Amino acid sequence: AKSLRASSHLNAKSVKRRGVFQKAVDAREQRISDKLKEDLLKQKLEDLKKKE
Amino acid sequence: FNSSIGRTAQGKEFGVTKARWPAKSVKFVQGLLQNAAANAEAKGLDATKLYVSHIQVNQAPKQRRRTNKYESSPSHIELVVTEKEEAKKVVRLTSRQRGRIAAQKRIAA
Amino acid sequence: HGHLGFLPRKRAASIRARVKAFPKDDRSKPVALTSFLGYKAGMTTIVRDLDRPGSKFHKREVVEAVTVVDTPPVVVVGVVGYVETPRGLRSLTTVWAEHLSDEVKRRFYKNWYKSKKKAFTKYSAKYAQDGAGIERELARIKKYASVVRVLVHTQIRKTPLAQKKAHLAEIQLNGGSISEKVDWAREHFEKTVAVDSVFEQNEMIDAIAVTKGHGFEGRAGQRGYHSRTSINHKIYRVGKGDDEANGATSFDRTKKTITPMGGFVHYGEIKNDFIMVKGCIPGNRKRIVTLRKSLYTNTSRKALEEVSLKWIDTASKFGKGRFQTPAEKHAFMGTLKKDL
RNA sequence: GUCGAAUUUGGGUAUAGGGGCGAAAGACUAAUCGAACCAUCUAGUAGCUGGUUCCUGCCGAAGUUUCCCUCAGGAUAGCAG
RNA sequence: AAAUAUGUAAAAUGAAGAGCUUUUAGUGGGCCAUUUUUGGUAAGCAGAACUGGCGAUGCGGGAUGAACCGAACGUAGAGUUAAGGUGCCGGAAUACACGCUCAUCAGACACCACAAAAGGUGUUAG
RNA sequence: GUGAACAGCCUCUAGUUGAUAGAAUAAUGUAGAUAAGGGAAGUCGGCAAAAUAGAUCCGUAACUUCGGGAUAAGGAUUGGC
RNA sequence: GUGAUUUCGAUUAACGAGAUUCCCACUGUCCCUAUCUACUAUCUAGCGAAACCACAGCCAAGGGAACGGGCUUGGCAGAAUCAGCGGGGCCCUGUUGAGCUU
RNA sequence: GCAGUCAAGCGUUCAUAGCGACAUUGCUUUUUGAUUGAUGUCGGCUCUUCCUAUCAUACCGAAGCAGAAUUCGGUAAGCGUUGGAUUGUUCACCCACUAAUAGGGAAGCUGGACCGUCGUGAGACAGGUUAGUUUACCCUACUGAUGAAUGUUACCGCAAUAGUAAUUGAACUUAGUACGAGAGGAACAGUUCAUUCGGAUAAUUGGUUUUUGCGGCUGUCUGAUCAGGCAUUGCCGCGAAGCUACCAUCCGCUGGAUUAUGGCUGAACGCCUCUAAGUCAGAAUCCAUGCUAGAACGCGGUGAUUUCUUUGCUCCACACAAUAUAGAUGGAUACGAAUAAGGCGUCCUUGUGGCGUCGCUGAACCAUAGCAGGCUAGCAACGGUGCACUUGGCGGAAAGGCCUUGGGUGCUUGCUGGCGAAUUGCAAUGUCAUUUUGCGUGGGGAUAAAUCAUUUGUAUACGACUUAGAUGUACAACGGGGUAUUGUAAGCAGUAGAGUAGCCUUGUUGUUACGAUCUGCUGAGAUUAAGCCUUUGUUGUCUGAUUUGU
Repeated sequence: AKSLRASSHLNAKSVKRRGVFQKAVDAREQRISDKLKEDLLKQKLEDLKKKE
Repeated sequence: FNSSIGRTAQGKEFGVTKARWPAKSVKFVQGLLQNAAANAEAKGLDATKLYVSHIQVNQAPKQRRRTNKYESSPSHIELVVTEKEEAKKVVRLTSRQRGRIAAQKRIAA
Repeated sequence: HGHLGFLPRKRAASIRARVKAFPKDDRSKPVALTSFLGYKAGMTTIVRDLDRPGSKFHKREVVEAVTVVDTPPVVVVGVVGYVETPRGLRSLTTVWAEHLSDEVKRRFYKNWYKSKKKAFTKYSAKYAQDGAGIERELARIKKYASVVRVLVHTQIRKTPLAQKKAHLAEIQLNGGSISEKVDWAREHFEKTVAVDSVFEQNEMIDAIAVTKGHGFEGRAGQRGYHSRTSINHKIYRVGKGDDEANGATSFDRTKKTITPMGGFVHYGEIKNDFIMVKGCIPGNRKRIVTLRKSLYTNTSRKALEEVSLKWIDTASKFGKGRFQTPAEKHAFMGTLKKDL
């Protein structure tokens, strides 16, 4: 059987990873960043409520 | 005399890991301390300045029983408590050394 | 016998297991935390409606064990810069937030109740007139640091734990330039970061924790209480604390939270955000656990498939629990003697 | 295993070492019975094991011919005085 | 007919102790090597005779050591050397000179020994 | 008292409460137990454990020196009122 | 001297802390372990031995002759300790017969 | 192997004085493809490590290798390499199972000899002597656990080094395709499972019960009921929590450099050549990534650092002591790269440029005169240099140093003068450096912790670990509510109950006493953290001891 370190299956994994998997990763990270910005804005709005 | 005895957190005070609580030894030593304090009182020493200046334990003649040797290890103990109390060297210079000292003195004030 | 890579079988130096590798950074991406802190709060069972082409269980429903990790948002209280040297990474500067809660100030004491609680009182004096010293240290980090990590602490007072001392850790910041990382940290000083701004559902994460201790076992020696890093645990649900119907799915309309009847055993109810992770993770209930992002871009269809949960088991774990809610229990039993 | 006897058991009595006793086992005969224990002759017999007590100076080997039919053992030559 | 290799009898070199007669002690195994010789094995080798080494013997050297190379020993000082060495360990030339070699585990030795009969489009000189 | 019973178990009269103590409860050890599915696949070797077990009624083979084998084997039953 | 008895040297019921091969039943013997109880194991107070003991006590290679803990060359090497465990400590000589010959 | 056959060559040169590499009759032997296992003192299991002379898995080379399957070979030890029978334990061998069931090195229980006798074409004696010494509480190895010292104490880190892990089979699709008269029949890319091994885990299922939690049973005892004691866990059913199981569940990766081999360019050698210089790919290999430990004499970042313990602690200055120095005695004086090449200067049409010049040693360069360096008078120049300050930058690899601004203050040997030195007696280091630790002065600064003891159980043999505790959304003990376990409490009542007896208003629900059991009150009652959850209640507590300083 092909090993975990098998070069052919490693090349196949690399070419697969370069595509749809990485696209999913990038979209996920963008959404996570957007909701992190939303979280910061929410806390800053609570601080603004305190000031007001 | 601490081979294969237990470890205890109460050793940390003295930096050791092996300490015990020998009751019989403590009782004898504190009887001797009480006797020495009474002796100091009779001598008229100031009990607040007293510290244990000497203490010494050595081995007494062994006493046997049988039930193989089966002996005890008796002790002689002595101790002394003492009051704390607050608190020409000629030089042989050579002639050259004396001359150098004199030259220094003349060069200075 | 045994895997020789897990030698020596000695106790972990700390109860909080160390993260020894963060994901490789990509500067073009936005600033994100690589890791999060939580407390293990028991396990339960779910029914998943599986969509996995090729499998014999495609379009069929399976029952899975899951772990629930109680994750109230972490508080950002500091930043540390690292410079690379011919001898490795070296920390150059630590900058702290102006105010720190007693929750984190307890971490710096062995005997809190007896102390004058002077920790960071002289540090707070640096935020006095201009913040010039704080700004100089942040400028030093921006100029020389090649790696930036944020100091965060857990809000352990939000948990059911008897411990009042919060856990403090470094979390690597990935994405953005060094200056953008430092700006993000400075903006988030004394602010909370929520678990859903770090992770999201269907994502594969890694669990780092110290395992269950077993004392001396028969060569003989210490068994358990080792640091372990288990990888590829799928997130089945990122729940919200302020959300009723935490345990309700689209298929199960019963309005109920994630907490089982009678509470988790040896751990209270879940009143915060939580992570439901497929399978088991190292550690036992109440242990502090570190959740890390995947180190590599996973090439599995398992990392891609969406999770559709049908049902979450909220029966009592304190016996052979038969009822999901006390209302159901009452509706089954009927009217008891003390009801009249 | 045997458990009413070819049984178990107390006390008294008999049998003593070139022996006794023994449904006979070189079994047992007062903590080694191919033959008890105690004292004496007896400090019994040496092939042999182990040990063998101060200093310095000077001289200094052999580790082998021969005959006793040969092997132990002995004698004479050789070396050192 | 120069003599490898022993005897007899008479010039060289050396020698202060020699001969005889009485006496006294310890000793009574061998191992290793050279040389010659006779008989042998696939190969080792075996039987003799001689002469050395060791035994009773320290010291320098061969990193180390029963049989290898130097040299035998009162206590010291100075000088010079043996065998062996002189990048560093480590005292002493990373001296001088002419050549050869590049090894995908060179070589720095027992060798006028065994693998050794050869194979090579490595290199040098004939 | 139970019970066939000087068994085992509990009690009355009488006697004793002696054995160095205290604190913890990891592995191991010793003693005593339980266990899904399988059922000797274990081992030189079913070693050890397990299973059986009292009493009443029925029923009982080969072989036999006619006395036995025999509680052969194999079934049913057992409380309280 | 043989050892019941009978029958035809064989055979024999009953019995055996005697020997051997299987069967049912049974099972932690095992697949394959897991758990519970008690005393220990552990620490403390008191009491308190012994075996053994040239000195010591980390490894690798070398040190011709059972051979290395000590020598040579390297690896190394950091107070003081607790526990588990056991890896080490054919020809020659006589007699006698038996073949050949003047 | 025997005899040969000639000889490639050799033999003191010598062909059959003599040798002799490499190559060629006959063998168990008869032809047409008939019938023709050893091992007894070794062997089992477990289990570690190593070799490669590789059985399988990976990658290649060749072969009528069409495809499929196979054969032979090359690199390769990363990873594995069965369950049972067998007419003596064993291996041969059989049944099967598997990808395969390779061969070896190192390597704790266990299933004798001699002496002596009558005799000898010839047996016996059972006479006599002699030996059978390796079956943990110490040292050390290994595996875990503490720990003094580096001012104290606390938190967050780095990473030298050491170890290292994954494995094999199948299925879908590619496909009934390529290939083939047919019979048959692949693979890459894309998917999905399982095997062996490893690390965890306890939601669920199963096992386990001193939870003696609930219930039941026997015998005895407490007068009976109630409630209990004893039977060495009395026995039985269920049983949470905990522990735990291939008897349960989850997880176990990706980059460089290479081997064999296939090549590119290309000499040697005017052809040619994958090799010589150079260079492209390529194995389960190597090193990394990742994972575990973290040097207790490796390192970093950060927090707080004691008030009278009779001014304790700390940073500056002078003022004296003590300390001990792997070894001051003018200066560690900064490009980078190449070496079949460079440095410096200059110029242009600005570069792989033109011209000039340098090396051939640091033998240099800078410093360098003065009581171990005194006190004074001028000249020339406005330079050189030190000290205490100040301006503006720069340096994070271990920056801790480099450069610059301004004023003040000294010196100046760039030049000319004037005084002093003696006596250390003809040499004696003849004392001039810098580490640390104390004591005294005057100049400032800051006002903590840790440990024991108590407490928790995410920990635990002991240590160690982890929580909590001076007035609070504090902690504790009770109580309350949930959540679970068991299985319907005690008491009372009934016209339910095989019947038996007593009465008499001899029945067609006449009557009374006893009566195992049944029914209702009653999913009741009991237990429920000891390592379950929660709490507007009640009551209480909030403290002793020790030590640590640059």
